[PDB]
Formats: sequence, structure tokens, C-alpha cells
Amino acid sequence: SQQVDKIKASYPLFLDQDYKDMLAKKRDGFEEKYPQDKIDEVFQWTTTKEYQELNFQREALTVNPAKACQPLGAVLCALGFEKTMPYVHGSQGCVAYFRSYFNRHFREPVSCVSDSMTEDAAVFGGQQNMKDGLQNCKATYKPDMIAVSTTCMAEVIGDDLNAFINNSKKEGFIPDEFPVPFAHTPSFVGSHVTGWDNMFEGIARYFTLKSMDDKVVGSNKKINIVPGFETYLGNFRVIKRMLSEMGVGYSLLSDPEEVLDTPADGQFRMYAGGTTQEEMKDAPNALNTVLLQPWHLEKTKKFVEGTWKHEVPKLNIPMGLDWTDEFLMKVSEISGQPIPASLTKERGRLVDMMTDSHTWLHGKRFALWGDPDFVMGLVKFLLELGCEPVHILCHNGNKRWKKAVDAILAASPYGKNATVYIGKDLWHLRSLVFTDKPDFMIGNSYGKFIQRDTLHKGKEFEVPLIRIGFPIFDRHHLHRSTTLGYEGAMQILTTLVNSILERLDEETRGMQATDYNHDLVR
Amino acid sequence: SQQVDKIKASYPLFLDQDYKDMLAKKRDGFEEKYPQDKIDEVFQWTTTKEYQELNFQREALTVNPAKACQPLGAVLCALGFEKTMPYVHGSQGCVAYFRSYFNRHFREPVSCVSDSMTEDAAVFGGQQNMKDGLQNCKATYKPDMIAVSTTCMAEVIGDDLNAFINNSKKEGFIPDEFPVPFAHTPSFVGSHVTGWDNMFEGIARYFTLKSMDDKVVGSNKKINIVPGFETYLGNFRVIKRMLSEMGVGYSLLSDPEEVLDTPADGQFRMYAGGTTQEEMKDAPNALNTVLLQPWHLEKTKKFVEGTWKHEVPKLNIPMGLDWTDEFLMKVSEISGQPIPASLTKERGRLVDMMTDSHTWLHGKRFALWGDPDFVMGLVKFLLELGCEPVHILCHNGNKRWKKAVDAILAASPYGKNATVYIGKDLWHLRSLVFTDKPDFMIGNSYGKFIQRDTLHKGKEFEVPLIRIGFPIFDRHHLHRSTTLGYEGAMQILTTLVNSILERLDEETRGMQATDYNHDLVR
Amino acid sequence: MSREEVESLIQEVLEVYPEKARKDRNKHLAVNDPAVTQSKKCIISNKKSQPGLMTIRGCAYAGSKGVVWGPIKDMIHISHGPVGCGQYSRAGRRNYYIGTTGVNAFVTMNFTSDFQEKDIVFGGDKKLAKLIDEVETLFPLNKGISVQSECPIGLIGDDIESVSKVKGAELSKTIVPVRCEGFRGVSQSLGHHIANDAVRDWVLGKRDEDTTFASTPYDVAIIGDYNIGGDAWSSRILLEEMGLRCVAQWSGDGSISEIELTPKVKLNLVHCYRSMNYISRHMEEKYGIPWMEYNFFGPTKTIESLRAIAAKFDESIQKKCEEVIAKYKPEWEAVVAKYRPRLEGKRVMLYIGGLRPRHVIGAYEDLGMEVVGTGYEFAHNDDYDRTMKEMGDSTLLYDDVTGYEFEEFVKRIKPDLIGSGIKEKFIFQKMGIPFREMHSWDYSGPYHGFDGFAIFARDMDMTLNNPCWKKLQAPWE
Amino acid sequence: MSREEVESLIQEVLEVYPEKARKDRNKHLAVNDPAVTQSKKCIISNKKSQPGLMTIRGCAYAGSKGVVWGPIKDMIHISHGPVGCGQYSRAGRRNYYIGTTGVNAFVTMNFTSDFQEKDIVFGGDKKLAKLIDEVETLFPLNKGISVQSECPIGLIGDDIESVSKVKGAELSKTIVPVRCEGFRGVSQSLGHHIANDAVRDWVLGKRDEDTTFASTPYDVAIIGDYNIGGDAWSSRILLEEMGLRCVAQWSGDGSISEIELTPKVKLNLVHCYRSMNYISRHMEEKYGIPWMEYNFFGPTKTIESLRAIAAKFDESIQKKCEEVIAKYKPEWEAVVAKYRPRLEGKRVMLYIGGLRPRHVIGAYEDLGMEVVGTGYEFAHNDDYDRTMKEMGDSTLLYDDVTGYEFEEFVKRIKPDLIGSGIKEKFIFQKMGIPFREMHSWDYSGPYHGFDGFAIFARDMDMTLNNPCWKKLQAPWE
Ligand code: ICS
Ligand code: CLF
Ligand code: CLF
Ligand SMILES: [Fe+3]
Ligand SMILES: [Fe+3]
Repeated sequence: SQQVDKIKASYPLFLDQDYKDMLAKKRDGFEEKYPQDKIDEVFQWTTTKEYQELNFQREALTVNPAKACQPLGAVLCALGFEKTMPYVHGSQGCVAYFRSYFNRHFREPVSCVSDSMTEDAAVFGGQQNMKDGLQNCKATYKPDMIAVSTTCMAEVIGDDLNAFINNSKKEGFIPDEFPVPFAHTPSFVGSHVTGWDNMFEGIARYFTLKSMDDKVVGSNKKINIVPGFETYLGNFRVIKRMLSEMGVGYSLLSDPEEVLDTPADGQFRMYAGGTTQEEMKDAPNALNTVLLQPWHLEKTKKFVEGTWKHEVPKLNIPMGLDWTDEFLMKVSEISGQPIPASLTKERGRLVDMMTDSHTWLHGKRFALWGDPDFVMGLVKFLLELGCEPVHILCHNGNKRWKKAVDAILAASPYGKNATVYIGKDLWHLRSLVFTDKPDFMIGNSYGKFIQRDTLHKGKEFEVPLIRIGFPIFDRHHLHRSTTLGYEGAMQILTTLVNSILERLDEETRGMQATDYNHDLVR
Repeated sequence: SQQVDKIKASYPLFLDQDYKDMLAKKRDGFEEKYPQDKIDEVFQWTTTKEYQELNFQREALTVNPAKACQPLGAVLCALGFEKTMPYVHGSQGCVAYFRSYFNRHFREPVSCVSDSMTEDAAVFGGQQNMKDGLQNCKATYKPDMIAVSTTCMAEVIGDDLNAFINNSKKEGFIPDEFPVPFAHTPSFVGSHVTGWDNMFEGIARYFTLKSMDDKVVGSNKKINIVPGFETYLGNFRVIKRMLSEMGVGYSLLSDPEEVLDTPADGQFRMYAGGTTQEEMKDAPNALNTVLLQPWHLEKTKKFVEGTWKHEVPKLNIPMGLDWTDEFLMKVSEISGQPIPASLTKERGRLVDMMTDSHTWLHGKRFALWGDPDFVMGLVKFLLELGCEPVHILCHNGNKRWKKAVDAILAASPYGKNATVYIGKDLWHLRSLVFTDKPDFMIGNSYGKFIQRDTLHKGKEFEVPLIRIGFPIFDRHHLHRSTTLGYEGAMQILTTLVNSILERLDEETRGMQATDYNHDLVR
Repeated sequence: MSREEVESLIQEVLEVYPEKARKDRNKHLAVNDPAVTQSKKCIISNKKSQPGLMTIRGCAYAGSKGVVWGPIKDMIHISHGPVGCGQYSRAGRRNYYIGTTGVNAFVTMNFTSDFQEKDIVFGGDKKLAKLIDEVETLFPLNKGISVQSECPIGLIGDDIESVSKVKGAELSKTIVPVRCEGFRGVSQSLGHHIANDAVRDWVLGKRDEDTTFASTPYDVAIIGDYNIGGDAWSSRILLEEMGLRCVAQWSGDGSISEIELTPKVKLNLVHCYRSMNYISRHMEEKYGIPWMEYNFFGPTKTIESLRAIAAKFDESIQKKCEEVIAKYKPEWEAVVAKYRPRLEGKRVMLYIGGLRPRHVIGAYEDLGMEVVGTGYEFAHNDDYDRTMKEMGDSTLLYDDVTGYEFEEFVKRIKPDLIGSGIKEKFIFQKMGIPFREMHSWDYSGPYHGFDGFAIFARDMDMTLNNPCWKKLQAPWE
Repeated sequence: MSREEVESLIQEVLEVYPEKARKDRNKHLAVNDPAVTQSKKCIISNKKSQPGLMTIRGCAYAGSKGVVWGPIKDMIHISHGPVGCGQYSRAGRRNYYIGTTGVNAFVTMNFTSDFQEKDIVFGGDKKLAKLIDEVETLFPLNKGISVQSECPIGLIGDDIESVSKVKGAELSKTIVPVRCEGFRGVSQSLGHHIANDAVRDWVLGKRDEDTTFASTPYDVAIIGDYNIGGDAWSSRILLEEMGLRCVAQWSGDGSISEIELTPKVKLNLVHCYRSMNYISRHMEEKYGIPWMEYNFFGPTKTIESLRAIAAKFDESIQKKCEEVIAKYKPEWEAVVAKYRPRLEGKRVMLYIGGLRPRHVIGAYEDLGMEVVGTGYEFAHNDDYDRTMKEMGDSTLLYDDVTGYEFEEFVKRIKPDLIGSGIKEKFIFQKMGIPFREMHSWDYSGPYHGFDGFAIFARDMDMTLNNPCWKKLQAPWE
């Protein structure tokens, strides 16, 4: 039943007595559900150390992974160029899933097309699909550039992107002058960050490789910035603002911040802003190229050093205090522009925040996961605050990245209890947080379920989740936040310290039981 | 006992068995504590409507007030001018309390002096105290200006500020040309916002009243902005940024954002930034003067219209979409500067955020409290979101403000269940949230206890608190947030929607009981 | 109205396509005529999408793993292949269930084989077998395994049925191989078909020789209800008040035991004809169980459906049906009285997958709201035969509508509300039109039954009459 | 260090003051000599502050309401006057307690008369009587009412003792008027004195004729412990393990019943001599109860104090004291072994109120840390008499030190750590020096006893050796 004045959604409508009775009747009659004591015993067993060893003995089964496939990163890279349509050669289900993922994260329209290859394409290839798709896309959505990536179907059947695009141009399906950069993005290799890297390398090669004769390094007095797979608009904004404050000419390649943050004024803008083709063409003339996330931009680094002849600096991701400082020093050295007083004041403000919150941040144990550059930057920042990262997990990381993170940890006394796991999933992390309980988790929305499991063991065993990373589905507008630079560090510090304080307030709200510590001032 | 590897603070050290037993025998032996059933019955009685009727019959007793006294606002106003020392004529305990309050809110050094008036000054006055204090303050802390306010002792004994300052100047204790503006701030009249108004009126009169002969309105092509009692640095920053984006010359009077947000670079800056004396002297040359919080700037408005001859516009606080639009239009009309495209894009982005979060924000019931302008702006924004303010409380409001808020509520269908209370305290609000439970509270840190009280009645009766306002003691770095303009609206919207989502996640975390609604995507 | 105007609009929208694409798309757009009962002469459906036109359709893997097999709670479903598909489809569908996740229920978890280059080159049958071993090791309370294939599995020739048979024999467990490669078919409909065939072949007939279950003359099985936000529950309780016994529930909050016990029921109540008509017809031929379609959207449809179900049983069930209708009459009458004045005269455009574009029309009309256009992602010509009689004259019908097409149709028609998926939501919100997700109920619900009608009306009113839609224009613009 | 350098520093700091202020402040700064016993010959304390010098001192209302009367939980304390006083002092002091807040305990609550213009002009005695009636109506479980006067109450002709007398007689309740007007005295010390006189006059002697309480030769009363962060609790348990019975603790987690029962105890254990030596001496004179000081800061002071209290009793208590010392020896030994190497050689400077500047020196020395400077906001000459023999040679002593003075001294001596209140915390933090709040224990604690020693060492280590202090200089500047 429903009351017209107070209508209940699923929660709490299904906790009504009639619904509870009907559910119990269904379960007792036709489910053949295991007895509750058996369920509790099995859950308790899954919370033990022997189950953890059995879980870490996994080699073939992946449970709750923390990575996506390459064409997702390829689409994100393609969305960062002016009037550019992402075009995934293969099946349309992949494109539907990519659009759903990006829509649920950004809450913004995401444009992407496919040529909808079917079994006929599996038997005879997808050249006709590519031709018809390019013609239809250009005729309908009128893009200035079509950026082609691939699904696994095309990669397995070995579709030749170069031959297909060339034949489409020669047969007149698209104009010969129309830019159609392409990239092979096999989903069985790497993750979405690798797809972003491949797509960027393809676009840069298309716009540069044949025009290196007239290029002189340092001619346009600019610095190239390659952001990589980035899902926080605040990071693009903060990098642009910091470079503008220092008085440094720059060219931010693959900037999607406008198309993912369009205004709601009564009209739908399919394209908005983005890196221009002139910027891509003039990129080799820059002084140098800086990769914000070098641990998944290796192919781009190889192409830039080999072709553009740019001495790409060895810089970590500009996260935290020391690494942001190093990035600023390097950019000042390359450009010759001194660091202004505004950035010094912002850095001092961040240090003041650290000194204010150090008493609450010290000694906290965190289990964190995400992308390699993001994870290593977060670990560095946590070590800057006196926190103790305990379980560091990166599903798409490699051995070199693990060695670098181990070297970072060995440089701080707060990293003595830290262990880095690569190739592991969130079920491994569930076992780890059950056996070696940290104070908090840091990661994407998928960690919420883990917290639920911990709360089933007990309130004293619950591990609260802090949502930093990608994707965040259960919260609104967190994608507008910043993680890079001093502003990003300030945001992360505020979020962490307030999470600690909120948990402490929750634990001491019990009246006449634990409220002696329910302090007004913290 | 303590474990050297895991040392416990008060919580949860006092939850140990020995401590619980020692508390037990203490209570059973020497406290003569009332029986527990009596305590539960009395608490339950305090949660009823009859207790509410008795509570609202209060005439002489104030329980848990939500306001401070005038000299606090006077000190905050004085801190906003260049190298200006706040000087409170009266007793030093008041200054200690003011400094402690402001340090606990801003987590920053707060400078203020007193003349330490004692019993003798009750029969002789504070002339000698004023002279010696002015001399000592100028000699030691070297300010360019000393802004004098008063405590209640001086107000009750009727110390003449003008005569005291004039005699101190005449007898050589301070130079005759040294600016010493003064203001009477009786604590038994109004609240801290009234003290801010009085202090600003005193400073403006001191710097203008005798030099209005050569002043021509609109000669300097600037717009004066009077912020009022403000405790969010982000609002000063956002007003500056919005006026700079519009290309509008402005003079922000009483700007404390720098001295309350100094960097930590190894040196202590007692003074930082602030409104200059030349700005105060040239203020009459401005085109017009805009009061951001008119409901506690009535005396300043009277002085500005009477002396400066400025036609102060009738503008509400620039909180939320419509009122920010009105403020921007008025500034455009006054200055002749058209609204740029950046502000239009920011407004459209705020509208997009509203359209994204409207499903979760609609129908929510809020009990909010704070200052009059802040409360009315928050109510307007909540009505823009489809939310339902139910208990609107303003301890320092008046009848005209109540009528204005009632007119605002009557202009929206979402204000049908809204009641405005003036002169009431947080005990009244506790009764209200017990008898007519809203979804959330919005207010300062003092509301946390109310939440605790509700949690004692039951988890289904708990009312979560959202910390917007002043003061915030139990959280870190919230004073850097923004409440004005589109940026402030975006921050408020994100905070509200994420509070709703966090409460929903907490309510549906129990396994096999309520987890069917523990959705990954919201 | 103005059928000629709608036809001219269709032509103007189609003008931008190339010749072949325009010719193909002309057959998928139509002007409704209720007198016509043969939609094949009016529209065409269930055909391949035009390349590069931003279609909204999914794949067969979405229709099998995400739609049919996924809600089954006591089963472990392995996304055999690379990591992307299971990750994108993990917990994206709000098929509610009751259970301890990770112990006895596994709906919201992502099991995958995580194919690498070595698995592509050398195969993955050994990986699949030893993965099944690990699954039995770590999740002892699972009541069966399904293996949903992705595109490479069909491409590289992995022999998963043999592996499933051998491992199931060796562990005495039900292992169901499903060949739901995304390239098969043109949409999720073939995924539905493949999942139904898998259920028929490997699960449905396991208790053919078992005659232990006690049967009553009032045994019904709810087929095709996936418990989005709880809809199935909100339906089942009504069937419980009518005197019927719901033995099985497919597949939302469904158990493999319910699927096994389904052939023992006396009647099948198919909610989603599109997804489970295959299994319903197979049950009709093999076991003689009659089936009927029903609709619980809005008071009128639910009352009519309840009377129709009561007609297939004796007089006691009819008396109980009249009792339940009388009991629930005041609630929906009050809901109508509160919300119909706020929604009278509002025009709606719909675009959902294969059932809801026609099932929700009655609920909208119960609030005095008219639908000026509908369409389907993947429906067949029988679905259009059904919906063409449920719309008014000169209303727009679209099959596999593209983003540009749908946007232009909205710009011309200008409806008051649009109901589609997440991929159209923000597009249409930025154009100043209220939007409701009709797949996930915009994270609200249920909408089925008398209890769901109140939620539906409240959501429609809160979105249609929201102040946010009146503030899209700057006062200075 | 280098006595002559310290005098030169004192002179250089003093040069900036005018002649009167400089002459006054010269008497409040001293170079400590442990041989000197009479502190009157070196430093002058408990004098009026110089106007306009940014002192840290509070008022008598803070010393009475905030310090003595406030922690009493079952009493309702009315801040009679304008609204600011209670609001600034509400829950600012971490005097912990156990109770149902708003029902049987009222510590974190703000009760005030909220004086307006009409109350200033025409008085507030009638408002006071009405307020007492409302308090009895709304809080029936309160066990007494105190009325703390603010500045206007003393200034205007309010007569609150008469009102308290009549209302208490009518209501059969204890109503205690306290004249703690902030202009009385020069600091919180006179507030302490006035509160002690109020306790003596109105509360302490109510059970003089009552002899129903059972007495034990091991009855002790904790005096001057206000349970900051649970400090008193961490002490009481130790006194419970020695075989003693603690009838009362004043006043943190204190009840009016404990205050009434105190004259029945056999020994008084005065923690804070400064605040409640008056009541201790009055009890000694009137009831013959001996009193003695104790120190539970650090293992050495705690062990010495426990041995002294045991010596005040018979042989069994001494034996139990030996067992408790042996039982707690390994714990603090492990704490020392873990934390002393990380804190060896660190120099500290302290500026706290009346007791803590000297009471915490032993704990720092137990970790190998030297106090090079100390001072008091409001102490008397006896506190300094104790401090000189507590401190080392050539260390600085300051009384009512000003902000400029303290900053200059810190910049010259350059300590590794500073312990003071909130008003100096951020000032010294921006200069790059670790800071610990010694009033509220920086929202940590307890620091008393063996359990508190671990927390003290951990806090000192985490603040002293924090990385944040190594990052105040930008690499480019
Ligand atoms: S009462 Fe006194 S200032 Fe003895 S007014 Fe003050 S809780 Fe201090 S050095 Mo705050 S004489 Fe207590 C004190 Fe010491 S408030 Fe606390 S820390 S031991
Ligand atoms: S020295 Fe002490 S704290 Fe000061 S007033 Fe006097 S008792 Fe109180 Fe009170 S309301 Fe405000 S804070 Fe004062 S000006 Fe009066
Ligand atoms: S049509 Fe459907 S969703 Fe597409 S792959 Fe095929 S079953 Fe799957 Fe999978 S890993 Fe990524 S998302 Fe594809 S490119 Fe392959
Ligand atoms: Fe959006
Ligand atoms: Fe600070």
C-alpha cells in the first residue's frame, strides 16, 4: 500500500510487513536457499587468512577488476580535439558501453560512432563498413576530423585500418584532404590508458610524420603538455591556470574539458573547444613536451623523442607538494619564466593546511587503488602527510612501475608497512582489508561494495571508502574536482581530514556511551 | 593499560573493561544518579509536543543561542583594513574569547588588543587605559590605523570614545594625524553583524565626513562593495573574480581575505593586504555603493545615502541563480559593462548541475539557521532546487526580515510548509526537529549536538547536519569554501546532493536486509 | 495531428543522409494509423544498423548476460573474454535481488577470464576449465555457472560447450555455455534468443523425471519480469492477494530452482514478450502450460490484467481479484486526484528497447498525458503490430532511431517530456526538455502495480514541473 | 643557556616598549636560578596587564564558569548577562563527563539570560526569577542551579544573592550566585577564588549534620582535576588499584553529591594547587582533612606521587602501590624505549596557565627533552617558587608574556617545540616551529598517568618529527 502524502520508493517500501512476509514465503517455498548458519559460516570463512591465501593463488579467474579496455581511452583521447568524432571500428555494443560509462561518470553527452560490424564482417572483413561509416558520419554529424580506434573483433580478424581508410579516400567516400587518424587498440593488451596512449600517438603521427622538414625546435616559444587519460576537468583547468600564471606559452594537446562541461542554455553543442589541428601541426616547433602521466605515455614519449627531437624531461605526475614543485622548476627552466609570487603563496597555503591537519592525518592506514600515475602520486602525497599506505593496488601496472613505487616507499619511514600489488583485482583487496584492516580505502565507486562486506563483519571492522579516481557513479559532480597541483593537493587534504573527522563523529555519537569524546572543537 | 604498538586516545581507551567498571562503581557509589528509566522517560518527554509547547512559552531563558555579541563583528570588520589593529575598549577576557573564536573557525592567527579595564575603571572611567593602550599598541605593533570598538563594561559605564581619543591625541600619546576610528558596540543590542555594521560606519565616517566638499559622484569610475560580516574567504575571492571578469572597476571595502589566509613560509605576517586608507578616502568618488548583505548594513546604508549621496540599489544577497543574475544585471547597468560570455557559461553550467541533481533534491525537507542574509539566500536557493525549507530560524532577525522571508516563501509552491522563527534558539529547533522531523539540518557546528539527540531517539529519527555557516569548529578548511555567486551555488548544490546520497548509502548498506537498493549508479 | 506535416518532417530530416543511408532509414520511420494491423506494410524492424550513425543499440552479450542470465542470483556468470564488457555491464542494471553478495548471491559481481594476447593466440579452454576450478574453490555456495562468450571467443574458435560438459560432469554441477558474441545479430534480441535456448537446453528440463514438488491448481510463473527497482515484487504481491501461488520468477530475483520448477506451474504470465516469448512457446509445446501477456502499468492496465488472469481460474480467484481491486481503488484514485491536474495535456515522446514504449502508454493516459511518438531499439514486427493499435492517429513511430534523427524530431515536435536511456538524457536536458530514464526508472521505482503508480506519478510531476526548466535562459540574453 | 645572553635578549626585546610599559614588563621576565627559593626577589606575578599589549589572560568569568563550576554535570549554569560570554565559552574546554546531555547532564549546554537594553536599564532580577522557573519547568532532573555573573551584572545594581535565596527557598533547590564579573581581578585566578568561596558558602556544608554516609579509612578526594580528555579518569583508576576509595573528584565529571560528600574523606589529593588551594585550606581548617599535592605527568612523577600517597596510609596500601608500580613498569619502559631516541636532545618552551608550565616538565625529561623556557599567564609567587626548583639553570621565565615578547624570545632561542594555547598555535606554526596545545591536549589525551604517558609520547613524536616542518621553504627561493 501507498500513502498519497508520503510515497515510498523501493526503499523503504519493500521493508513493509506484507512485502517482508511475501519475500519470506518465496524464499522458504521455491528458492531452496542455503540455511542462514551455512551462509554466515561461509562469509566468516571468506573473511579469514586461509581464504586470502586461496584467493591469492588465483591465476585464471578475475573477480571485480579495476580496469577497462583500450577503446575507452581511445575515445576519451579523441574527444579532446576540435570537432573530432571518435569512430570505433568493430561492433556497436562496445560503443554503447563506452557511452554509458562516460555518461554515468561525467553526466554529460558523449558522442561516438561505430560501423556496426557483424558476422559478415567476421567472414569478409570490414572495409565496406569503414567506407559507409566514414561517409555517413561526415555527412550527418559534420566533423572536422574522424579519429579511428578499434574493438577486439577487428583486432582478432586483423582489419587493416590504413588500407581501409586509404581505399575509402580513393573511392571518394571521403575527401582526400579530410584528416582520418587511426590507432589499433587491442582490448587484450593493457587497459584504457594504453588505448589513450595509442590514440594520441596515432593522431600525432598523422599530423606530423610527413612534415618534419620545416620544423625547428623552439620556434614558437611554447611548451607541449600531454595530459593522458584524465577524468577530472579541474586538472586541465589547474594546469592551464598554473601555466598562465607563470607567463608560459603552452599548447595543451587533447583538451576535452569544454566538450565534457558544456552549458545548459537550451541548445545541444555536440562539439565544444578542443585542441585544433594547427596546434597539432605546430607542436614539433615547441621547446619541449611534458607528459603529465608518463607511466602510460611510453609510446608517445618514444614518438616525441624520436621524431619531434624533444628532450622530454623525467618528471613524475604533478601531484602533491614536492612533485608539483619539481614540475614548476622544470617548466621554468625550459621556458625561462620565473615562478611568480602567486604560486609561492599558494604553496605556502597548502603547507599551512598540512600543518593544521597533521595531528589528525598522522598514522592513518589507507588501502588505495586506481591508475599507475594516479596511484603513485596519491602514495607520494600520503607519505608527505605522515599517513601510512598499507595496501597499494594497481591492476594495470607493471613491474617497472612497481619498482618505482617501492623506491618511493623505501625513501620514507611511513612506507615500512606498505606492499604494492600489480595484476590484482578488488577481490584481492577485499581479502587484504579483511585480514590487515586499514583505516580507510581510497578509490572509485566499486569499492563501496567492499565497505558493505566489511560492515557485515561488524561496525568495528568497517572500512570507509573515499571516492577519488575513476569512475565515480554514486556521487554527483565529483568529476569537477582537481587532483593536480597545489589546488588538487588542498582538495585531497580537505577531503581526507574531513572523512577522518566525520568517522570520528559517527563513532562518538552514542549518548552516555561514547559521547564523552563528541567534542565541539576538533 | 596501553599497547606500545597501538596506543589509544580517550576514545576508545575509556571503553576498556577496567575503565567501564571504575565508572560503574563511581556512578553507583557517589553520583546519586537518577535511575536510568527516569532518564529515558524524561528524554522521551522532551521529545514530545507538550514539551515543545512549554519550550515555546519561554520568555526569560535562552538555551543554546545562535548569535554572538557586537565587538566580535567589530573586530572582524577592523581586520579588513590595511595594517589596522582592532582595539576593544573594555576588559581583556572579551578579547581572549574573540581571538579564540576566530582562531578556532579560521585556524589562523587573529590580532586584537584591549586596554584591560578593571574595577578602578568602573569608578574612574577608561581614559588612562585608552591613552596607555593606544601608545603601547602603536609603539609595539606599529599599525597605520587603530580601530576602536567597545565591550559592555565601557558601554554600561558610558565611556566617551570621542573625548578619550581626542584627549589622547592632544596629550601626545598618539600623533594627531594618526587615524583612530571608533564605534560604540553595545553587546546588549543586536548581534555580531550589528557590530560589523557599526564599526564600518565609524570607519567610513572617520575617513569621509569632513572631506565631502571636493567629492563628485562617479569621478573614479568604480563601484564600492560592502561585504558585511563574512567568514568565507571564497566569497571575497568570487566577488573579486566576477567583477574582474566583467571589466568593472571596483573597490572592496573591509577586505580581510589576506590576513585570514596568510601563507606558512617561515615568517609570521601580522598584517597582510586589506583595504587602504586611500580607497576609503576615494570611496565617495565611486559611481555607487552595493551592500552584499543589506539586512545587517542598515546604518551603513543610511550614512552612504545621506553623506556620499549614492543611490544604493535594492539588491538581495548574491546567493543562488536569480539573485546572482540580479546582482550582475545591476552591476552592468551601473558600470555600463556588458556581461561577458564566461559568466553566461558559468550560469549555464550551474543550471546543468541543477538539472542533473533535481531528481535527488526534490521534496527534501530542511531545517536551517544562521544569519539573516545568509538564511534568506539559502532559502531562496533551496526553493530554486525544489527543496522544502520547513524550519527557518534566525535568532538575530527582526520582524521586517521575517516579513520579507515570508513574502519570498509565498512566491513559491515549495514554501507552503515553511515557518519562519525569529528570536528563537537551538533548543526551540531541537523541539521542532523532534516534533516535525525534516530530512536534514543546515547550520553551524552547534547543530551537531541536536543530531546526537535525535540519534538517541532512534536511527529512523536521526537528522543529519550539513555544516554551512559560522562557526565551523569540528571540520577543517571549510572556511575556504564559497557561498556567493554561481561558484557558491555549485558548491552548495554538490554538498547537498552528496549529503543526500551519503545518507541513502548508509541507510541501505545492511546485507540481505536493505542492500537491494545499494545501487552502484545513482 | 497533421499527418502530412509529420511526413514532411520525416523527409526534411532524411534529406541530410547519403543516398543508401537515406533509403535505408526511410523504411524505419512511420506515421501511425490505428486502423492498420499489419505493421510490415507500415514499418520495418529488426534490421542491421547503418554504419556511423550513432545508434543506441547494444550487442547480443548485453541481451544475454545483462538482461536474461544476469539477474539469476545463485549462479556465477563468467564473462569469457577481455575485461571491458563485464566491467561496463557490472551493476549497470537495477535488477533487484535478496541475498548475501559474494556468499550465496553474485549479481553485482564481475567474473571474467581477463583475456590477454596469449589467450587470444593459443586459446582459452584450459584457462576456462581451471577458472571453473577456482570458482568452485572460492565460492562453494554457488548453485551453477554460466559462461557468457564475448566477441573473441566466437572469433578464435574456443570450444566452450565441451569444456562446460566435462567440468560439469567432473564437479556434478550445472555449467551453461552461452554463445552470446556481440557480433551475432544486430541488437540484444538475438542475445535474448540465445539465452532462452541456453535455458531450454541446459537448465529447464533437469527436473523432468522429478515428481516430488507439490502442485496446486493455482500455480503461476512470472516470466520476463526482471525486478528493476523492484517491479516484479510489486507485481507478485498482487498475484499473492488474488489467491495464486507464484512458483517461479524469471529472472529478476530469480533462482535456478525457480527455473527448474517452472514446468510444474499451471499458467505462465509473460510480462516481456520480446525477451522470453521463445521460452514461453517452448514450454507451451513441451509441457502444455498456457501463457498470457499482462500489463501492470497504471491502474487501468493492472485492473484489466488482473481480471484477465482471474478469468483463467475458478470463481474463488475471481472473487479475490474483485476484492483486491476494491481494496486498491482508493489509493490510485487519490494518486490520480493529486497528480492528474498537474499533468493534464502534457505530450510525451518515448524511445526504449522492446517492451516499454507501448506498455507505459496506459499509465501516461491514466494521468491525462498523450504520447505523440514512440519507437524501439530492437523490437520485431509483432511488437509494432501490438503498439500501433495503442497509439493515437498521426503519431510518430521510429525504429532504431539515430541521435540526429531523434534530436531533429524533438526540435520539431517539442514534447513536454522525453523517456529514453542514459545516452539521450543529458542531450535532451541541455535542450531544455524534461527527461526521465525509462530503463532504470531514473534510480527510482518500482513503477509496476498500484504501489508503483504512486511513484510513477510523483516522478513525472517532479520532473515535468521542476523549476530548473524555467531558468535555462539568462535574463540578459 | 649563556645567562648573560638571556639578559641581553630580555633588554633587546624590552627596548621597543614605552618607558612605563618597559619598566612594568622588566619585572615579569627573569633568568632562572635553581638555588633561589624566594621568587619575589626575581620575578613579579599576579599583577595587572599593560594596556594594548595583546595578552593571553582571560577574565574571572572564565575562571569561575569555564574552569571550576562548568565541569559539574548535574548542575545548570546560567551565564547571567549578554549572550557573548556563554557562546564563546560553550564546549570550548574538554572537561569530559558521563551523562545524558540535556536530561541529567548539562555541561556542553549554554544557558543564558540574554540581556537586552531593557534589562540593562531596568535590571534583571525579575528576569532571573522567571528564568529559574523556566529552568525548573524544562529540566526537571537538574540537581542545582548556579548563576555566573558577567560584567553588566556587577556594573548595574543587580542583586542576585537575594533572588537566589528566595527562589531556592521556594523551590527547595540549591541556587548558587557567583559574582565572577570579568572586570574583577586581573585574570582567571580571582575567578577561581570566587568560585571556591561560592562552593564553600552554598554547597560544601549542606551535609554537615548528615551522618548516613559510610566511611572507610581509605577515603580520598581528587581536587583540582578537571578531566581534560579524561585525565582525571586515568588518574582515578590508579588510585583505585592502590586500595583507596575516591569519594569525590572536583570538578571534572563531578556531581554536586560528590562535592557534598567530600568533607567525609580522609585525605585530599590536590592536583591543581592554583585553582583550589583555597577550598583545600578551608577544608583543612574546618574539617581537619589533610591535603597534599600530587603529579601524574610522566612515569617518574607518577611513581613518586603514588609512593607518597601510599606513605600517607597503612602498610597494605603501600604493598598495593608496589604491585601497581611493578605492573605498570614494563608499559612505560616500552614507551620510553620506543620514543626517547626520536626525541633525545629536543628543546622546548612552554606558556600555559597556573599549574601546567611546571607540572609537565618531568614528562618531557622522561623523554630526554629540556625545557629552556617557561612562564605563566596568571600564577602567583608560590607557583614560581615551585617552578624555579623545577627548572634548570639559565632558562627563561616569563609572567603574563605578550605576543611580541613571546615571538621575539622564540625567534632568538629557537626551540624545537612550543606548548601554549590556541592563540599562539598558528602564530608559531607559520614560523616553522612544531606546536602542541597544552590546554586541550590538541584534542587528544589523556596525558595523566601511565596510560596517558603513551599518548603524550606519541603526540610529541608525531608533531616534532612531522615532515610538514621540512617543507616551509620553496626550492626556488
Ligand atoms: S584549572 Fe587552570 S589555563 Fe589549574 S585556569 Fe586554565 S584545566 Fe590551564 S594551566 Mo587552560 S591553572 Fe586547569 C588550567 Fe591550569 S583552563 Fe586549564 S589548561 S590546571
Ligand atoms: S570580561 Fe569576561 S568575557 Fe568579557 S563581557 Fe566581561 S565577563 Fe564576559 Fe561578554 S557579552 Fe561580549 S564577550 Fe564581553 S562584550 Fe560583554
Ligand atoms: S560487442 Fe558486446 S560489448 Fe563489444 S567486445 Fe563484443 S560482447 Fe563486448 Fe568488450 S573488451 Fe572492449 S567492450 Fe568491446 S572492445 Fe572488446
Ligand atoms: Fe551534466
Ligand atoms: Fe592556518
